[PDB]
Amino acid sequence: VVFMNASQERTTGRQAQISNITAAKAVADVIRTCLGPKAMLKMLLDPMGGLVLTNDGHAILREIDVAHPAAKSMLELSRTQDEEVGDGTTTVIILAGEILAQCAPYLIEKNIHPVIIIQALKKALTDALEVIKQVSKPVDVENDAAMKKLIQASIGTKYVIHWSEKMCELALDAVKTVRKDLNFEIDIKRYVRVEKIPGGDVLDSRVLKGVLLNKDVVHPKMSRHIENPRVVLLDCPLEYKKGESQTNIEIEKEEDWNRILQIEEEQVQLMCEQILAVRPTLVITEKGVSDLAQHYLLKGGCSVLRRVKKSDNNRIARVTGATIVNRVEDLKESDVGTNCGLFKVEMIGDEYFSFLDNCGLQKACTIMLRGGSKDILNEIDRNLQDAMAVARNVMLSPSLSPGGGATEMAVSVKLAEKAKQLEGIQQWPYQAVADAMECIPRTLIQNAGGDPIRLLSQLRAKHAQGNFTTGIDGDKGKIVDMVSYGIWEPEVIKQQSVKTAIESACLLLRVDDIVSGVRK
Amino acid sequence: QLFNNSRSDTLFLGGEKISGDDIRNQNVLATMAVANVVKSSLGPVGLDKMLVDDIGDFTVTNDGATILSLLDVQHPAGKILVELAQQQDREIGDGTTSVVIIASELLKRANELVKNKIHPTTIITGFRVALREAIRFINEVLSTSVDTLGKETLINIAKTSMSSKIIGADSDFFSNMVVDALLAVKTQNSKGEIKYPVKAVNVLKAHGKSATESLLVPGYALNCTVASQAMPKRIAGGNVKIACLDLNLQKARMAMGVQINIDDPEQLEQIRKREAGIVLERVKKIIDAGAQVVLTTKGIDDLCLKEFVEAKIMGVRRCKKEDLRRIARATGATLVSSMSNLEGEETFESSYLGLCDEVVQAKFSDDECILIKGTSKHSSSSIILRGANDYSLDEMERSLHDSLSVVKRTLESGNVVPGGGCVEAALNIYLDNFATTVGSREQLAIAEFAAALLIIPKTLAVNAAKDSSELVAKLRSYHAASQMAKPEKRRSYRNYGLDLIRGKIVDEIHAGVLEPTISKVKSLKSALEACVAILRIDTMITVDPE
Amino acid sequence: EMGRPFIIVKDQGNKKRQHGLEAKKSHILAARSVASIIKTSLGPRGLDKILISPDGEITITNDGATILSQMELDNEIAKLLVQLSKSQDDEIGDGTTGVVVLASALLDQALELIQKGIHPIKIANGFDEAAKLAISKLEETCDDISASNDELFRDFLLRAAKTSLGSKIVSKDHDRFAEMAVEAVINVMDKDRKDVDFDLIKMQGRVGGSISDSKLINGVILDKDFSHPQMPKCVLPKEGSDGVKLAILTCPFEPPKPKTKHKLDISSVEEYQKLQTYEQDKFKEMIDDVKKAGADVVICQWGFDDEANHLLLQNDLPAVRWVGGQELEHIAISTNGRIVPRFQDLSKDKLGTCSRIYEQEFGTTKDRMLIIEQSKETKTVTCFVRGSNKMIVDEAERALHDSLCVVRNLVKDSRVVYGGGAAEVTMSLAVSEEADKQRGIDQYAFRGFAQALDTIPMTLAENSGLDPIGTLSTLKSKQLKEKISNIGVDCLGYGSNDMKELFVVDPFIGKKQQILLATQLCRMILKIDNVIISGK
Amino acid sequence: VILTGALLGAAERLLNKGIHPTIIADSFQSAAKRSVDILLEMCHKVSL
Amino acid sequence: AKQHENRLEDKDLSDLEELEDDEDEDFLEAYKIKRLNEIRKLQERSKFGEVFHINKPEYNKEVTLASQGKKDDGGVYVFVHLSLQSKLQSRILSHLFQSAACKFREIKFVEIPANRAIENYPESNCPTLIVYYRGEVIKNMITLLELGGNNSKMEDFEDFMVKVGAVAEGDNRLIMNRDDEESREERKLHY
Ligand SMILES: Nc1ncnc2c1ncn2[C@@H]1O[C@H](COP(=O)(O)OP(=O)(O)O)[C@@H](O)[C@H]1O
Ligand SMILES: Nc1ncnc2c1ncn2[C@@H]1O[C@H](COP(=O)(O)OP(=O)(O)O)[C@@H](O)[C@H]1O
Ligand SMILES: Nc1ncnc2c1ncn2[C@@H]1O[C@H](COP(=O)(O)OP(=O)(O)O)[C@@H](O)[C@H]1O
Ligand SMILES: [Mg+2]
Ligand SMILES: [Mg+2]
Ligand SMILES: [Mg+2]
Repeated sequence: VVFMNASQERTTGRQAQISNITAAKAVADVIRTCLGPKAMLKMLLDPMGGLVLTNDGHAILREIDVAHPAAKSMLELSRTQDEEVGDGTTTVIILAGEILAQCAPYLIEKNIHPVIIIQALKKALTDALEVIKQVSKPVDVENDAAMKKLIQASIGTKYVIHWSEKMCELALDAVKTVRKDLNFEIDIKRYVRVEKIPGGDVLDSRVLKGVLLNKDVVHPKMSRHIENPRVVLLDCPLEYKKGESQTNIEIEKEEDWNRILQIEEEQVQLMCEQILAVRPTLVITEKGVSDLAQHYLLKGGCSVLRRVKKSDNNRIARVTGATIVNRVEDLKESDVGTNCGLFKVEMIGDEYFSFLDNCGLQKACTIMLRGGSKDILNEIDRNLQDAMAVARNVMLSPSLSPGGGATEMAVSVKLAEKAKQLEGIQQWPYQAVADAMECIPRTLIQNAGGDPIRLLSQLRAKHAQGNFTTGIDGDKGKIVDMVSYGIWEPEVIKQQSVKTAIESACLLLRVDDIVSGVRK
Repeated sequence: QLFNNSRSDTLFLGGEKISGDDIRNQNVLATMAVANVVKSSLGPVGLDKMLVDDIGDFTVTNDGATILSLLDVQHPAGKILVELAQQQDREIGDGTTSVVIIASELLKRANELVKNKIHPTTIITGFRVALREAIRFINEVLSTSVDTLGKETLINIAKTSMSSKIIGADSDFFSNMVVDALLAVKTQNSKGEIKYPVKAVNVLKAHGKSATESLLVPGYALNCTVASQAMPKRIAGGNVKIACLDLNLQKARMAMGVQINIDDPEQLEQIRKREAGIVLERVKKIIDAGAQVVLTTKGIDDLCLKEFVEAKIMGVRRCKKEDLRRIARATGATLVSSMSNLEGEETFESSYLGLCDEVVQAKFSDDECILIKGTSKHSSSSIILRGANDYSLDEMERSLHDSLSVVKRTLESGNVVPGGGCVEAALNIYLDNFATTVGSREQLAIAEFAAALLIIPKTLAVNAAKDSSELVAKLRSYHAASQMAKPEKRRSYRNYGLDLIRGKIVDEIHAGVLEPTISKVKSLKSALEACVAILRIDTMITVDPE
Repeated sequence: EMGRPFIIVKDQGNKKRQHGLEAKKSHILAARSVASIIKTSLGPRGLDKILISPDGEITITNDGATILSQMELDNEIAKLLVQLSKSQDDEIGDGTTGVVVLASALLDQALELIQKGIHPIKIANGFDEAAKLAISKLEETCDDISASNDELFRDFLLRAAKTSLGSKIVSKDHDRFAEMAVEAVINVMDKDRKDVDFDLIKMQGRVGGSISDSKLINGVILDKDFSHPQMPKCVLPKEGSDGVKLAILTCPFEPPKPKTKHKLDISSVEEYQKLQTYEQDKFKEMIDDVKKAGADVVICQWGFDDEANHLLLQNDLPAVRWVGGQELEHIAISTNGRIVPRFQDLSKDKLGTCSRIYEQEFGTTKDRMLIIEQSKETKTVTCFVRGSNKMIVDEAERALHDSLCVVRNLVKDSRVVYGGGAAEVTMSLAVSEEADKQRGIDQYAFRGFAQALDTIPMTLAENSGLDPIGTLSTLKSKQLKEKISNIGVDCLGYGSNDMKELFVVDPFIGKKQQILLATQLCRMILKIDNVIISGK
Repeated sequence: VILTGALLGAAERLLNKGIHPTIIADSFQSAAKRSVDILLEMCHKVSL
Repeated sequence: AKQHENRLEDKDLSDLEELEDDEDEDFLEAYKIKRLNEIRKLQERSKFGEVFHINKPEYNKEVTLASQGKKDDGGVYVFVHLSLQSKLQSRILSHLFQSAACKFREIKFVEIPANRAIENYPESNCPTLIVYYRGEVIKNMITLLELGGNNSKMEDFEDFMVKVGAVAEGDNRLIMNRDDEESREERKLHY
């Protein structure tokens, strides 16, 4: 006579909120030192055994299973921030924790209702987007020299700041290739390929506009160096396709069995003759290839590569402009790809690699990263994802804002001036939003090794004079303006941070009871 | 309660036997045990809850419809309130939290009447005469839907359904969204009767900017991915034709139990060709019709994708049945299960194709959605909700889905009444004077029925963490003068309720909160029919499983 | 519950409860389970029952108290019936079996009235008014026997003695047990025929012999032999003397020593020889004291050593050892002697007097049991009951004990009533007559008690094998035809429902005690609503 | 189901009164057969 | 752990003085006051010390009732001896009562003839040793074949008193624990 198979007992009242807010503080503590240029690294032991060395916020949270359900709302914010932008994931977690940490002693102390706080955060969020729009400014998007320092901003936290001169050119040429004209920048990360090659040196690299395949030719007579290749994409297998009808043959005469295998040879003969109707030089197929079909293609020099993935065939199509056609009858000269060149197979003892290069504005490329271990290849690969993620927003919108705690301090100073001017019941939680933006500058200072009490005290008086571009240096900890150094980020990262931080606080502040035992 | 009773003393039953007022008390505690989780979720001051499935997965929910459905209760007296929450979600779509609290208090307040040796048959009769007297009073106190020169109604109706949600602060922005959505997806049936199909609009689980910047689509949005990446994503120009197919387009075998058998091996390749050719003849005539966009319920094989990529046709696989009826209804096309006609020949006519102005595929946080806008024959609408994660959007999805049902009822029935416990407090003053007229034992039943109705405005103040008796006493004072209004408007002291954000009694018409009267009607009958089901039980017979 | 452990009383899950109508059905059926045991036992045609104790010993009894006493029960309702039979057994000693079937008869008739919806207090008040009304009527109709002389008063004890012996085994030799039971009270009685002392007559059984060998002897039973059996077994008195001059002593034959621990120090050989002289002179002075006192038989409480055997044998003085203090209380009252503490206070006036002392074997090797007999009437009678089995002689003890208790009730003046089912039916028809004008709400309450009293005649009809309806119809019609109310159910088959003819008599105090304990317990059981019982 | 238990309660006390069960059984069949004839006189006919 | 407990537990009031120089005063004097109080309780309980030769009437007077003692459940063990001068083991057991009485003054030692003990007792079953405590019989012991018979010694009798709960195991008066001074002298030299 329990009346409930799912937590007949209840944890209600204020104790559930202590468990919620304290859990929201704990997820921020394990990544508090993961901000700024002097940030440390972390290691995670997954149960499968694949280790990873990460400092980005999204990779930390997704590989950590958490038993607390209220904490999991904080775990998913970096997932939301990752798929939306792909940069600034760590700031969303600590900012959401400071909002929840600062709003903690109001239900305990003041006994102010949560729904009044919900109204306070929306007006603060409305004013937060207003002052961020005032602090932001436009810049020229076509200046390649200007784009290098903006990509260098997010790279400065990561390990590859030492190769920032190479990484900016590596990412700037790649994002411009997939870019096209038509939200005015409809290019997508899915078209950009990044193949991880263990070994080599990271200094030696280049942006090759092509599709890097990880297999060898099927027959040894084929020439591995073609001057003017002609790409033709196919979905049909060169093998004999088995019918799904399960056809059985009643053989009575003696010549029927010999004629069937001759029709098998005649079908592959007629099928290969239609490939040579447009005389290609390079053929690609996503299915198997019989040994019978290899001989007939030697006379034409049609290099074949088999078991190619479905996504790689689409990437081959956009580079060379070839159309994917299943049947072999519909091959035309327009179907054959053109404007391709520099087909060469470099011999490496691990695996065989084949390059491609060009001479329907959609394009693609393959960034070949060289390193020392597979785990740091994932680090540099994730930095490439962060390298192009910061570049999309400056190309999408020309708007741009400073960073390094200066833009967050400008929100706190403007809110603090109007917080005393409001003079109402909602002004108490309205002040918590102004105090919540101080964690980021503080975090940066603390990691740098400075004394945050006096560095931030003069920073308050500095911003009171009427300037906004004054930040905090990460190495030595000056109050120097960021115009000299060049720390600048897009506006979309800070907009998504304050929006996701406010929207996450509204989700978690309106919880009073915790239950379990449902087993859906 | 105290101890367990004797197990089948000279009765010889395999299960348990219990009788008397003990099980009647257990039903009261059973209805109160399941109602306590619904107490804190009532009104705008209520807070949400989360249910953990012991697998890491959790879901945030405010309404008691799906909360009690997820809470697996084994006591059968509590199952009726579980089904009552599911019943009220189907017909009305709002007030699932209120019927559980009202039904529990009617049983709780009637528990005192049981030990007074008042029979339950007399108690429910006193409740039922109070019910039909309350329905007529609700039919008298209802107001018209004009109220001014302009409409000024549907924006206020959304605030009542949108209250007590995570996006209640953003209800000012979403109020214009829901009224513009349901006015676009209207239809015509029964020779002049207008209907509003709930769930016809597409609620997408998007992630990004915020709930405030949620863009209302002027048209339907299909949630599906493109087949191939080499296809054109954006199709401009007016009069874009929409083809809605459902037949099997991938290469399939012969009839369900036949066997292909042939003696001559010369025609073995020809039968293979025509099986590959007969499926392409269907794609050939669609290109002759010139359909820019084609949608299919079943899959799409690569043999068909080459023709769409060449002719620049947008082929989309993995559509669902319920969606394509709304695409054909909105774009003006007709659902095509197979290509045939009354004649023996097989062909395709251009009349089967729809029309729309623009079709664009958009991607936002790993969510590809085909935005179809500008339907010529009939309009459509979709709402792209944006938030933190999928589990937070489930509360927003239920918040929007309940909002459509409330705005559906105020248009189907223009009669409305104010919120804030106005009618719940007005019926008490009406029933107290009626309780004295009837005389005999039903006075206590009608009186305690009226006392149970006050729990709705009381719970608004208890959850607000404020003084409740002062607000109830002031609400009692104004409603007490309404019956003694002395007509000759100057009929004041009516249509008032609680204002929780400020803690005062003001006019609900000016505050901008209303609710349809039909929700009050069905909630009272369904709450009393559930109360009749629990009161009439005397003894339980629980048989153990074999 | 609200999830927390909702516990109030210690050991919550062990104990249970029971309320409503189901609590009552557990009570009435529990009484019917005990009533079926007693219903087939009551009356002269009853049957005994074997009660096996945990220690393996058995007792063949057909008395309700001894049955219920040795019965291991769990239900509390039967445990109150165990004490009700024990209550009737301790004070009156008659009707134990009745107070169970009669209380169950009130409970069985109360079950039908609970179905009608009568409150239990109105049921209990109805039996209280009906019980006093029946006692007030039966006190008027019974006749007094004090006007008759002593010769006829002895016959009234024989009427009740044969009534009490019968229905028990010991119903063969019952004509002699009636004379033996009456002869025991003729010796032990007050001159005013009032407040006789029952403690003077103790029960004593002997395993052996047959029932015919039992006889009357006025004396004490000791389970021991004389000291050093070389003397003759049967000692006789002198030629001219008042008696054997019995002597009793609570001092062992030894030198006088302090009661406190002592240390007699002998520091010289001359003092050591005086200790030898002191040792011998005390035994010499001791036997000279009892010699000059004229005692023949000596009774010692705390025994003595072997030195006094030869001194007592030469002077022709039998003696015993290890006589318990309870037996000396019985010896002094029987022989009318005073127990001297020591030899210095020894005088001829304190010695008792009895006829003769002798011992027999009763068989081969069992034990030598001492026998004493008086030559005249004394204030002590010890029944000498024999038996072929240990269960026979054990049942004969409690059977004869109830016989003396029934005669003890008749010692009280003006308490006689003719039983045999006549007392039940004569109290039943008047209660139904009162209900006809005292209807009220309690009209069915009087009818229940009227029908409950008649069950004991119907119980006698079942054991005798006669038709119950024809029996009660004839008795009820005969009581309405004639106001003579001494006709009852005769089951022993001598013909004649009349009864004074059949020499049967019950005590009046015993019969009114039946409905009192039955009604007083029924008032208690009907008050119970909640039944809380804990696990063992 | 209530009249059956009531007649069994009537037969409960009658078993103690030295009456055979078959005589008790036949008495109810004769009494029930007479009960039908009494109600046939009391019941009133109605129209179609 | 036991090394700290052996300083106080394994030393009497006479042996605790040896640790006056090594151990702390407050640590040592705190336990000496405890052991001194225990010694005072045994002196108050020493209401006996010689064989109580009783008569049969007194058998209740001094045995069963005495075993109740204070009835603080101040029980007292009462060893009764059904003596018989003819048997060999009886005079042996009588000597053990005299020796044990001088040592264990809190335990009451009682003796009585077997002929004056039980009505016609079997002489073959003599000597008999009964142990009363709070009115209840703790041990009804049979002739001394269990305790060696004719070769019974004082060490075997003291071991029996420990089994019935009359004397503690680690009592300094028992010969098993009361090591000779020459034994402890050799241990200190070879240490
Ligand atoms: N050398 C530096 N001096 C000042 N500020 C820095 C420096 N390096 C990084 N920052 C600040 O730290 C932030 C780190 O951003 P990033 O590492 O891309 O994501 P996250 O903020 O989630 O760690 C930047 O927004 C930038 O303003
Ligand atoms: N702004 C408001 N002011 C006063 N009362 C309100 C307000 N919004 C809702 N209510 C009250 O809350 C009650 C139930 O609200 P409802 O929207 O059904 O909650 P839920 O969406 O959780 O079911 C209504 O009866 C109404 O009177
Ligand atoms: N010889 C007899 N003749 C007629 N009736 C007898 C005889 N002996 C006993 N009775 C009746 O039997 C009834 C039950 O007596 P019984 O049960 O034997 O005594 P108790 O209840 O003391 O054991 C009494 O009411 C008594 O009148
Ligand atoms: Mg970053
Ligand atoms: Mg609602
Ligand atoms: Mg009798």
